Amino acid sequence: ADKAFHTRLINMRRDLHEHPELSFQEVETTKKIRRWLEEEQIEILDVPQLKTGVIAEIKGREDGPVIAIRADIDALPIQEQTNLPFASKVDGTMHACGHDFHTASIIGTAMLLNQRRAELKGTVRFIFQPAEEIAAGARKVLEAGVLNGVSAIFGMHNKPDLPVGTIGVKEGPLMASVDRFEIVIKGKNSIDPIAAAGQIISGLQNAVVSITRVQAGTSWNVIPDQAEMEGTVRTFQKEARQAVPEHMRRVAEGIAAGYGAQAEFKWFPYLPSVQNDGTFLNAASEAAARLGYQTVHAEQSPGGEDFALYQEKIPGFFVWMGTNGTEEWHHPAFTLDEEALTVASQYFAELAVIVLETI
Amino acid sequence: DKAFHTRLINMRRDLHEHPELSFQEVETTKKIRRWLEEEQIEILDVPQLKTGVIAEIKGREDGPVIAIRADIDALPIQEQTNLPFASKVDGTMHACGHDFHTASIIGTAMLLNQRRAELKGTVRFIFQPAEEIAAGARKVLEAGVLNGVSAIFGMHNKPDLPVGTIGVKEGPLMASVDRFEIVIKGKIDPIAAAGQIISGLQNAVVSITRVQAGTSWNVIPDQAEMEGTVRTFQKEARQAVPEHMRRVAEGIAAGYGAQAEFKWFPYLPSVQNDGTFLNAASEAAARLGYQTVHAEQSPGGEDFALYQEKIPGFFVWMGTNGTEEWHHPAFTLDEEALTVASQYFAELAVIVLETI
Ligand code: NI
Ligand code: NI
Ligand code: NI
Ligand code: NI
Repeated sequence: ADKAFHTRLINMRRDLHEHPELSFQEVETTKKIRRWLEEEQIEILDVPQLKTGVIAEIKGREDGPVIAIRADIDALPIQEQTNLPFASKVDGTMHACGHDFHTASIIGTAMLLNQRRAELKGTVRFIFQPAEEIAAGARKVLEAGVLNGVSAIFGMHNKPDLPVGTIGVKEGPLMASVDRFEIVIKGKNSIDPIAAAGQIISGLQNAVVSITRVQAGTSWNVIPDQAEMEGTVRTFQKEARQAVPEHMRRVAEGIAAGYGAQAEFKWFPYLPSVQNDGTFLNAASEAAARLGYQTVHAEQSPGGEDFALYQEKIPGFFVWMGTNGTEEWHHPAFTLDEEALTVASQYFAELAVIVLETI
Repeated sequence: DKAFHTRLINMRRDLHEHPELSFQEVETTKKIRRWLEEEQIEILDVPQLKTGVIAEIKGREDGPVIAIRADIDALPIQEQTNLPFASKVDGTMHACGHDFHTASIIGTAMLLNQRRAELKGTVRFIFQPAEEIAAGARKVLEAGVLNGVSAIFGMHNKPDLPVGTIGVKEGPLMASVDRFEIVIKGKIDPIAAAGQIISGLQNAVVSITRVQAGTSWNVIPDQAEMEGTVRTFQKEARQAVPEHMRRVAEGIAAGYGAQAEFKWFPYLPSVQNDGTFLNAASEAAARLGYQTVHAEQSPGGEDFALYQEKIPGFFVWMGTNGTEEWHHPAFTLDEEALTVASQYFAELAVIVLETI
């Protein structure tokens, strides 16, 4: 089962890529995943609270710890521009982030581990998670009790800039925290909230502050009472994430007071940083070594992944999967080399066996 | 006499009771027409002016023609005075004292009507619509009402000044008003450029009144845009400031690898009082026992300025012993100033026509 198994992985990837679904709307995707696992008699867990998304489980022949392997299943509201034979048949929707690839790979992993139950010193729970793109699915999975009793969680993201056969590996911070902020500048010379707003932009913009919206006034003649701005903060360390809002507040409050105005600062947490546990570092390396694949030191990503929400609760490891792509995530012409389907399915199957040996 | 003062008060109050917005001064137009026609004062036929009244009083000797102007439009503001003659139209009031300007100048006309032998030339009366939107003075000019007019005079009530006091000065009285628009875009951080441009410009006064950038808290913005006003007092400073603002805007924008497009929209020039009438303005107060003070400048704009770029003109402050500033819902006015203003402009016309 070499070429036959690979073609089976390719065909699943392409079926999903051809029929992409948006966050929380993955009805058919959920249906296909369920069917594909039941084909190989892999137990599917009953989680009625998850309308979309699939939870599966493979038990070893010994009692042991439970670990989890996660794939994301949702696509994006973007028109595909690849001109591939299996391109989205749904105009304006596309798997432009390779989640079709993640899904097919982890189904592969389940299929390989299904024939290797005697090697498993415990249980692997498979998580096919909806709504990664809106950072809402991981929270739904957690609240469904899917991670109760789970010791460790593992995941991947395709990395177009890395070659096939290469897995990106680092301990600690991999992907940035994402947080929303809003500042309203109003009075108490009538008032100058605009001048205040201008200095605060220059004052605010280890963390990266990105102001994305500024709105003050309606007409050229009338002096505005308010000025509002909003944006995101991105950090890599936990303390930086806890120290920047107060620093941003102090700056906004001080500048505004200089102009006879007052500042309202609002903070809305979105995502913690993807933080990799160093206890799995050795396992992540030896899994690639056993299969003759390569590892590189993972470069950090400015993006946020809701996989980080899992890692707030239990130890976890998230890796880059080299896919030799042409465009970055979310591009209309985004591609991936399907040879990585063998790499990724085998990698997580071997990682699961290795982790359960030592965990 | 009390009867004539009662008459001006009643016209003031009737217009106050029924205020009309810019270019909607239909009822106001007809009342002014009637009131002048009851005194056999000639109304000139100007078909193109739908609202507004042009009137004329000829002296008994041929000579120059001068104009005396009042504005007639009100504002979309709810009256909070609680006066018996408060606006009957909810959400509209004479919060800028244009009812007073109108009643006073009708007074001036009614006085000068009985002084035809003293007038060495002609006086034309302009009851101008749409002052508040700076559109009426241009319409008056386009209708040829100032063809052959040598000088123009006007007033505005000044609540801070006492009754019997006229605010007089040569040169710039009120600021010019100009509109500008800046767009910051890629040839790259538009917001940082925008924040820096705001700081880089917010005798001229620049007021950014409008800022827009981005749509959603996730999406990186492609462009930022600003709108605002520029106010100047000198003619050279009005021309130099947009070139200066363009340099700062494009400079900073290039710093952040962006582009700044600067658009300019002229609204009003400054009110510039011709010095040749300074003496006449002082003499008219003196002969009547009224006081003059050196007029303090105003940040606001008046479309009377448009007349002044065509012909020599003089705009004065009329003391009205008020409490609240122009445009305030509780804006008031001391009616005894109707005697002062109507008499002042009668005498000024007689003095101007013999000295110009
Ligand atoms: Ni994505
Ligand atoms: Ni993704
Ligand atoms: Ni006004
Ligand atoms: Ni006014």
